[PDB]
Amino acid sequence: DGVGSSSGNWHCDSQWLGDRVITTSTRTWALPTYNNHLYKQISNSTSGGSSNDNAYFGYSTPWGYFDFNRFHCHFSPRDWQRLINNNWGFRPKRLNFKLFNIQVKEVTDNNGVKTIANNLTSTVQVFTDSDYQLPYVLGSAHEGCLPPFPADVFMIPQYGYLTLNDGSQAVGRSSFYCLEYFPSQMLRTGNNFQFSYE
Amino acid sequence: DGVGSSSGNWHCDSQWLGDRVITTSTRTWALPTYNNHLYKQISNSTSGGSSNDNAYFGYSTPWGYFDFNRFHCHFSPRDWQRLINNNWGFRPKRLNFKLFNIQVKEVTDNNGVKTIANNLTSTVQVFTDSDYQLPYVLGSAHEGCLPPFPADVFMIPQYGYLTLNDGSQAVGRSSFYCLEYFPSQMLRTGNNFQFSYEFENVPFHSSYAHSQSLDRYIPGPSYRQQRVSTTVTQNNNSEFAWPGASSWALNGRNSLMNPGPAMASHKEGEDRFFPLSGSLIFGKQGTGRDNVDADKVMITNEEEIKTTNPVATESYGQVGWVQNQGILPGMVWQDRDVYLQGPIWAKIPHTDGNFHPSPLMGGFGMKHPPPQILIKNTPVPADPPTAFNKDKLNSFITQYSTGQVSVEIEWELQKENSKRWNPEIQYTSNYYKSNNVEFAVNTEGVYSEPRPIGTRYLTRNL
Amino acid sequence: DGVGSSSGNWHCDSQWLGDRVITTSTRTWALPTYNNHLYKQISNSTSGGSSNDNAYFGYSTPWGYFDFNRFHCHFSPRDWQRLINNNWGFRPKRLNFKLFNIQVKEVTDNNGVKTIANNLTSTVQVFTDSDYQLPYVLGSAHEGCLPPFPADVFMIPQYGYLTLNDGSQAVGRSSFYCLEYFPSQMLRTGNNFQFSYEFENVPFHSSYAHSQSLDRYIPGPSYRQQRVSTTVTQNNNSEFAWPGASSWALNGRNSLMNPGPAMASHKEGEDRFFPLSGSLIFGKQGTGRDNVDADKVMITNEEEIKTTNPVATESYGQVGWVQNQGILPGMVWQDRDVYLQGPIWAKIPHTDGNFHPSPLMGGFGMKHPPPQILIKNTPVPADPPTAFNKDKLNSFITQYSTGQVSVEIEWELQKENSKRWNPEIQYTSNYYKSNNVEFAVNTEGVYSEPRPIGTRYLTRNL
Amino acid sequence: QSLDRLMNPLIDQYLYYLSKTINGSGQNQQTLKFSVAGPSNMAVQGRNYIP
Amino acid sequence: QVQLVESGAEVKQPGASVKVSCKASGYIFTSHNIHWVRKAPGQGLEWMGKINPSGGDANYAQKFQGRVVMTRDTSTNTVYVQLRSLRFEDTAVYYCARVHDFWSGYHRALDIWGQGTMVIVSSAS
Amino acid sequence: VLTQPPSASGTPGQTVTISCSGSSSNVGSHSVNWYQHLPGTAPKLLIYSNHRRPSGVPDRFSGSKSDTSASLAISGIQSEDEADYYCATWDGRLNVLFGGGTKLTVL
Repeated sequence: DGVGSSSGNWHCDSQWLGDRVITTSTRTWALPTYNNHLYKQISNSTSGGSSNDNAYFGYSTPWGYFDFNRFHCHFSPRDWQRLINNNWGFRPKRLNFKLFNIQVKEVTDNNGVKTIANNLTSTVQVFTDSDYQLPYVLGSAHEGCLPPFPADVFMIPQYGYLTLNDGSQAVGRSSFYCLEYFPSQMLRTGNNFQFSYE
Repeated sequence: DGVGSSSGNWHCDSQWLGDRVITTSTRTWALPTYNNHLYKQISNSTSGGSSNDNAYFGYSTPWGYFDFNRFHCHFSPRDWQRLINNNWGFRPKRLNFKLFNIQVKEVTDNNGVKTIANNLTSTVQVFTDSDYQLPYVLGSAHEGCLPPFPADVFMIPQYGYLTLNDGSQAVGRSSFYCLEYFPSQMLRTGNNFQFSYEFENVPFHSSYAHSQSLDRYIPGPSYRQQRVSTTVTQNNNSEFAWPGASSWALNGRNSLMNPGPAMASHKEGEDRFFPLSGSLIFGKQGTGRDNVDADKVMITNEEEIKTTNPVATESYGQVGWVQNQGILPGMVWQDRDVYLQGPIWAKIPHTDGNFHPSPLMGGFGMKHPPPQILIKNTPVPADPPTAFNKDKLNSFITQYSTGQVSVEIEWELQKENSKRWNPEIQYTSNYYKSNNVEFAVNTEGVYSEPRPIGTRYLTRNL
Repeated sequence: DGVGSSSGNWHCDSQWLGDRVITTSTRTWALPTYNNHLYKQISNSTSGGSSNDNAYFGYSTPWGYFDFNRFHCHFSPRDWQRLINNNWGFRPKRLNFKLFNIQVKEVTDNNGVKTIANNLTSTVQVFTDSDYQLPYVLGSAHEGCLPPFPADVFMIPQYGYLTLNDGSQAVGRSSFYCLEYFPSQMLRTGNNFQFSYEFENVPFHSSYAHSQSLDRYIPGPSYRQQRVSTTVTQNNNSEFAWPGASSWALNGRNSLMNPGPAMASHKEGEDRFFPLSGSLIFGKQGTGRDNVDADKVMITNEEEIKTTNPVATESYGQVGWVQNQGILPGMVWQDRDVYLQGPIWAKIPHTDGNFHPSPLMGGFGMKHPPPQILIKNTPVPADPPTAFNKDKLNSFITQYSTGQVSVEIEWELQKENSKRWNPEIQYTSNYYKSNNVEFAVNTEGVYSEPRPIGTRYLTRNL
Repeated sequence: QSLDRLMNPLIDQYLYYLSKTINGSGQNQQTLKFSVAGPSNMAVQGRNYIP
Repeated sequence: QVQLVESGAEVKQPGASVKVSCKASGYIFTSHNIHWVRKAPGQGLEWMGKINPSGGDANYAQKFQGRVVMTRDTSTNTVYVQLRSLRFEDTAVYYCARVHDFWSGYHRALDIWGQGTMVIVSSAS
Repeated sequence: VLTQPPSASGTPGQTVTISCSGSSSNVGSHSVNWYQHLPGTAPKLLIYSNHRRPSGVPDRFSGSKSDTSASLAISGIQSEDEADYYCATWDGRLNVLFGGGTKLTVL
């Protein structure tokens, strides 16, 4: 729409209708620029033998990802207390994700003092793998979740993934997934992004 | 549309549909200010080479230009596998090119610092030569391709062109094009630029290696090449690097034969010999510019055509030997093989006549190949002095402009129909372990390609 | 429309349709702040009454004015060849103007470093005089014209005018215009501007030389110029430039007749001799502004018109010699030629009479020529005090503006019918090898026109 | 206004004039020195109309 | 091999500013940050802050937030700290070290240090 | 920087030539103006925009400008008329320039 008019509104609420529930949550996120925009190979060889079972190989891309995978990102401790006491069972049905009010910054340092300044035009890329083509890393219970408390501005974790290896050395049946290779919407300070899933 | 609303979106995908393919690719780009906003003139002297062979004349212009001419730009080493294994040949149909999200930064230089700030109002000029009026540089296999690995951010190459010359001096026929005299589009930070193209119908590229040798008609034309051995004790201890090479000559200037009409690299079973100037020798990643030694350059080989085309280190026969042979009637031959790093098209020069125009380095020769795309920053003049001076302004604001670039080509395929009973050769990775994954980024962060890839794998009856 | 959106599109083109031509050349301009936003009287003080002819009284203004009034703006040296070889006569039809991408830069100071920052909300006044109420200064072939080479940013010349004077003092019949006092359109950083003009009906130019001579109706007027020789030795050993001068007194101030009624510059077979002031003169590239040597300037010889016109160095006839002849029943004559570098039009002054209004320097006469275009910045005052002070604000921010300017002029042609069995005299390049293609930038990047180009080549009957 | 003065006082004409036919007193001193015509000396400038 | 080279020493009297140079030879030089550790006699190591090579923007330290200024240059491949107001108190051997991650995203340490630099600050000529 | 010779010799009752050699970007485009400087006092404007002179300037000065050089003619040199004489021109967008300067010698 434009630079000056907001791209969304702040919804954090929970609305209990009969046998179903709608729990919405909205937080602030700062995403730094990881790996200087450079995909790189990671492995621990700290010794020629390294560690028997702790050896690993993989890459570490610049993309960050969103982990809401934890219960306390969606529930206020009351709404949980309301949930466990009065109910035998529950289950998710649909998820709605809206990402708005992008604000880009430019860190310039002059004469010993570094001063942040809005870079209006610069853009932010985002996409949702809906074919589950990338490695799925949300399943390992990693930190980096949305924060439990709405007033907490949080920072976005880095996405990197692992692959087949023998020792610290890969093998041809490893594969290197470029994330640049997927189509991804670009966003400036005016745009938002939204999608739903069943 | 406007400042805050993104103009166009990142598209990078491959869509495999039936008999036809679509490979879209995107990249990010920065455009400096070349030649300080000045058309200039260049000779060998300004460069300093005094030879007659290397004499040239011509101009070098501010305008930048995009080059996607190389396969590795559109195809990802996955596809170029899936592309070759499964198919008896291909050719392009439609190329679509876009350019969006312009941004303009005005570098400021202080006593010890230079701070970058946006100049929103500043503009960028772009146009495409669809009438093929300008000289066409994309046919020389120049550097400056879109990078192969999408997260890279590539610098746009300058645009300059050679014209006719006698020594370093021109002749009255030598002509000078001023690009500003071409209508172009002006893009502020909100505008985008996109067009489409249609590849004129060409023969499919032939991807296959004849199972059955011709002598089991006649083989095709031949022009010999001095045989150089990667065993450097075998090679004669003499400076035959320049004197030895065959060289087609024009206007009194000897030009090396690079590579020359397609011929086999070496006799079957001898893999360590190669034509001195016959085969393309790609630089490995990390290779310097000059005086490199052997292992820093990959060397292609034409072995798959050793059935039809005669060996480039051998004589075509006897009549006394015959070192060169032109076309006889009833000949057959196959063209040179396109590689993952190699070019895609070149432009058939405009003549009254030519024979079998498909270029030598490989690819699809065309009389209306895809237009060039030239680009520059419309210069913002620095503050003039309060009283007129007839001169042209010599002081400008130092800028560069960055953005995105994306290109979508539609390749068409030809299926493999063979009734052969036993299995084929297929191109594949080597399972055996290594400190790095081939065709992928190392710990340092620099993307490397270990090996060339030919397109000839499946076989056809001759 | 917005800051982010480009307000126009670069057009430079030449389109050749039948009997008509189209020429659009878009160039880049830069406008400073003249006189710190003060209309100021100027006057010529000079000596104590030694030089009386050089007196002038007039006003200087902030407004800069776009002067495209010279040909080489609109035609490219290729087209001028195309245009002159094939077409007996031509003349413009439709003028059109589009002024866009106005940017108002705000040069400032930052504790020792100059800073050219953006001012978005500052404005740019512009307006056309379609009613010709103002003095018309495009008439004297002044400097500040659009650059011949497209890629050179130019700078807008200042505007100022003169009026009646007795000596350096003004007179009660004088007129002080104020340009603010016109309705003017304020273009802020996003807007653009345009207007359209229909050239009043003018006689075709004549590009041709008579294949026949009038001796073989009496030749035209003559007013004799002293005859100068390009070889210095032949010339008289005295300083006779002022004394030699052919002058016409108006109001007791002797003004040198320049260039003078159209006549042949020299007799056939005497190329070196040239009229003192009859011929138009140009500078070469970067030629000094005072007292430069002969080969530093270009001297255009009118010879093409000699047949019908009396020579400019010879007396008219006998009765005693006739030095100056006016008009007699049965005279015919040819116009003064036009040049690639020479003006297009002039304004026929407002009078109860005129004769053959065609302006002397060449080109076309008009009563209502294509209007003037005046563009000044809008003053932005520095922070005024708290305690109201009736004096006007004398302290302003420093600004300047930059942008595009485009002009589209529809030209008409008069086709070649000739039956001449032997081939014409065509303009052409010379083939002989040289260090710089003519009309092309050199190593430095300066663009230089080596030779003036006159439009008379073809031949018609007398 | 007035016919000979219609010009703009602030700008040079690209046209020229012959300013000097001599360097200075002596034998064989003739020379041709061209100069630009502009606001300082206006009576040598090229004009389009005559009384 | 990965190497970091401070320049030679200078002697500058209080109130003078002295920049120091660090040449990063043998690596990409934009992917790794460069930290300036200082040691004044009889005092522990002290961190003057880091510059982000490619970024050009620096993060200074609480104590040195005012006086220290950091600048770099990719072309000459070197980075500069400029200590504008030298004092007797600010007499130290200056080091430039780089963060080195040992080929793992998780770990951060200063693996390569320069040979050294010593600033002798005293008004006495 | 423009070049003009360091010294000018003289004798009472002569004229002295003083010359300043510019370039196509310096004196070529714009005029030269000549200053008297009499060390200890403010520079003084003798010749500006070639031949024309300021109301105070004695008649005895005449400057003249060639294509690339500027010449200063001082009529009636006098003992008191000696001073360091400078060349000045407008080059670049608008910056003023000065020739090295030359000290007359009256004897």
